[PDB]
Amino acid sequence: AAPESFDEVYKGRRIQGRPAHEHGGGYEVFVDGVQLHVMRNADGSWISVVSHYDPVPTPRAAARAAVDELQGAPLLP
Amino acid sequence: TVRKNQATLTADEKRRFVAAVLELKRSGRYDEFVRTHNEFIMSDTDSGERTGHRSPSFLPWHRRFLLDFEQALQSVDSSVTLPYWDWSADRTVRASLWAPDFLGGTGRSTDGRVMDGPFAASTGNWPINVRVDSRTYLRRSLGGSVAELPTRAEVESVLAISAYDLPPYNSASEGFRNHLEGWRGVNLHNRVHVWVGGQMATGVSPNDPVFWLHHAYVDKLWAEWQRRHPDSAYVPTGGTPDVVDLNETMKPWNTVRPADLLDHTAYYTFDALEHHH
Ligand SMILES: [Cu+2]
Ligand SMILES: [Cu+2]
Ligand SMILES: [Cu+2]
Ligand SMILES: [Cu+2]
Repeated sequence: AAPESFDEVYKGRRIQGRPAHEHGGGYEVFVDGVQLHVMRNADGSWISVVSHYDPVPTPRAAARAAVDELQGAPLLP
Repeated sequence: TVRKNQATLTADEKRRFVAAVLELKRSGRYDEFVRTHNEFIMSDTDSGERTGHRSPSFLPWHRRFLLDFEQALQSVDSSVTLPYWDWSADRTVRASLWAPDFLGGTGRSTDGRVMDGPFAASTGNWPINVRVDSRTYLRRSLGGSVAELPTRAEVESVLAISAYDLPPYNSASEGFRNHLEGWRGVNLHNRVHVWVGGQMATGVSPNDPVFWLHHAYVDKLWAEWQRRHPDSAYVPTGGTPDVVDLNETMKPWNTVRPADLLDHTAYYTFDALEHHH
């Protein structure tokens, strides 16, 4: 059961999520249309490549955490 | 071949360590360690192949990765060894670790940029090249995303766990490896990455030289655990899909097994390691 999709503007940036050198991928997140690698842990929490050691409950929470971490910076693919 | 507590290094040792790290960066060798680490942390998954993290091989993998890095350092200056950071003791931003003569301090509040020390972007000697976003400067926010580093009492609770690892051999596991890694329990290793912040909180965490000192202490805690539990040893021991068993070889080297890395003394000793008491 993948999480639902989402789409919102968070701190001025568009964050989107959708079910789908890095792992497989059951879910995709984008920050301003650049893909954010995210990964699900066994307990259902999520991390991302810009907050890898810090589980959060949902892919939207990981997208928001990434926007927080980036401080306006473009993501690199 | 002796790994020492960072807090005990002489001015001369700090200088030689910094210079060897900067030379690996200048020559291009450093960034390939950052890249290797990132590939593994982005591919290791709880339900599929996992080798560098979230799995029993987390400890021997990082032990061999640190040995590769130390040998590269020693190719520049044979007197240099990896120091370790006991974050249970040196737990504030005023620790000598974070002085301008060693790793420099925390990042300014505007953009997290480290402004002092040998790795500050303004030196021109530490470009962040292997990166997940556009920023090319070292960042830190010490104590920003989590208030406190683990304490000695918390470390001792984990060292008392007798089983090395347990099925399902991932971030859900009970046992020593996952409590040391930090996905369950009071959280040791993951929480330190979060406490440093900046690139250390990301998949490209070897961009911060403190990465090596953090993992050298995690590696010392594995050695301490072994001394506390001479009757316990690496698991699993054969036939486990997606997980590196004791006598299986490990990527990326392919020629070494967890079995070849359990005894650190074949490669280095510590300034102090208590005997089985
Ligand atoms: Cu992936
Ligand atoms: Cu790692
Ligand atoms: Cu780590
Ligand atoms: Cu005994």
